[PDB]
This record gives sequence, structure tokens and C-alpha cells, in this order.
Amino acid sequence: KLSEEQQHIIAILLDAHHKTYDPTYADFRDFRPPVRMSPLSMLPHLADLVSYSIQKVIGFAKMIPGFRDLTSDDQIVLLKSSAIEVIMLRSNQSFTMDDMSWDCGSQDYKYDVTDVSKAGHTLELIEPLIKFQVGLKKLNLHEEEHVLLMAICIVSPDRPGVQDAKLVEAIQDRLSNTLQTYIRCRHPPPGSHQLYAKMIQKLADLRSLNEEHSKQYRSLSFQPENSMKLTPLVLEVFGN
Amino acid sequence: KNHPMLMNLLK
Ligand SMILES: C=C1[C@H](O)CC(=C/C=C2\CCC[C@]3(C)[C@@H]([C@H](C)C(=O)/C=C/C=C/C)CC[C@@H]23)C[C@H]1O
Repeated sequence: KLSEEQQHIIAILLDAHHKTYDPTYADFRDFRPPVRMSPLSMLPHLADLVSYSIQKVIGFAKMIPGFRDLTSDDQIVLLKSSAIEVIMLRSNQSFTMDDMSWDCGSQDYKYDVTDVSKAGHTLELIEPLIKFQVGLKKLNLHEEEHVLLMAICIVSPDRPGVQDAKLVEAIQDRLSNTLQTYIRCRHPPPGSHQLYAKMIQKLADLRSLNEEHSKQYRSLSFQPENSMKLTPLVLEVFGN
Repeated sequence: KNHPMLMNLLK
């Protein structure tokens, strides 16, 4: 029951992800070095990771079918609101259940709760974020499902400042329908059971996560010296 | 709306 257009969409999203997500993490050498010794010692390194990750997310978004039809202003508002959420989603691929940390192929680039804390973020974001990663990890999505969830997250009609809500909604619905149809046709029970609903529930968790991130960003960002450590893209996207 | 870097990357 999976249409040719739907398989097309999946092929494109997979490729787009492959182009935007490097499982070697080779580019991490370019970031300011991580410092675990010290308040905000990880802030420069993780600010660079985030900023880099924002770029990669933008490049994935552009590849999504129908995203280009949207106005530039609509494209900007969608990316601005979703950026953090997609980064949290995409981060699942580095996240490991064994040690509860994000493992990027090296001990230096292996990030735990204390490293995140060293970035200036409270347990109020981090505890629910780790839970999110565990629950997402538990789902064991196919890669196809992962890429589709990211795309559906970016193209959301209810994001603040959207103008063409009717059009953003039409794009999303095609991707949602593609996902629903994929699970049914390609995803075997029992893992399939309630999988779409569970994935949609992850999008709601991401909104909460986003909201908290904003608050902690606003506090951290509010002091000038901490804001100095950030990148210019981070300042623009997350607000100056 | 004052997002030059984002607009450029988007383009
Ligand atoms: C290419 C990848 C993803 O884009 C991302 C990766 C990890 C994401 C992490 C691991 C460390 C904690 C982070 C960075 C969270 C915190 C709350 C965060 O946003 C940091 C902000 C720091 C600002 C200075 C959000 C995503 C979290 C590594 C890799 O899989």
C-alpha cells in the first residue's frame, strides 16, 4: 500500500540524512576543545557542536519535499523553532543506552550528564532529555522512520510565526501519511504496535524540551560573558 | 525578520 511517491519521499529523506549526518564525527576536531577538569568549561565545545548541528539540520530541511515551496519567512520560522528539537532527535544516533551518554567515537567526544551540566544546563532540562533519548531509543525505529520523524518535526503548522499554516500543514500531512503507511507495510509486529502514536508523542515531548531549553538558554544567554562563548549562528537562531 | 545567516544557509 506504499505508493511510488511515498517510496520516493523516503529515498530522498534517507539520502538527505546521509549527506547531513557523518557517523565518523570527523568534523568534531574543528570545534573548540572540550574541557572537563570549572564552571561552563564545556560551553565552548558544546556551543560549537550545537552550531555545527544547526547547519546540518538546515541542510537536511532543504532536502525535504515541498519545503522549498514555502516562503522564505516560513522556512526561517520553521527552522528557528525546530532546530533544537531536531538536534535532540538526531542526537539519538550517538546516544548509548549502556552508559547513558552520547558517544561520538572517542572518549573526548563522549558526552554525559556532567558534561551537559558543564554547559550551563540544569537537571530540569537534562533529566527529561535523557529520558526522551531512552524512550526514543527503546522504539528502535528503522532509519526510514527516524528521517521521517525529523522532517515531520521541522514542518509543523503550529510553530509560532507561521504565515502559510495551510500550506505547511499540507506538506506535513504527506510526510505523516508516508510514515503511517510505512509502519503498516514495512514494520513488523510487535514493534509496530502503536508506533505512529508513540512517535507523535515524542514530538510533544520535544515541544516541552524546547520550551525548557529556551528558558535555560535565556538565563544562560542573558549574562553577556556566557553569550560571548556562543557562535553567531546560535545567537541568531536561538535568539541574541 | 533579521536572520541573514539563516536565510543564506537556507538559500
Ligand atoms: C551530530 C550530533 C547531533 O547533532 C548532536 C549531538 C549531541 C547532542 C547532545 C549531546 C550533549 C547535550 C546536548 C547538546 C543537548 C543540550 C541541552 C544542548 O542543547 C547544548 C547546548 C549548549 C549550548 C552552548 C541538546 C542535544 C545534546 C552529537 C551528534 O549525535
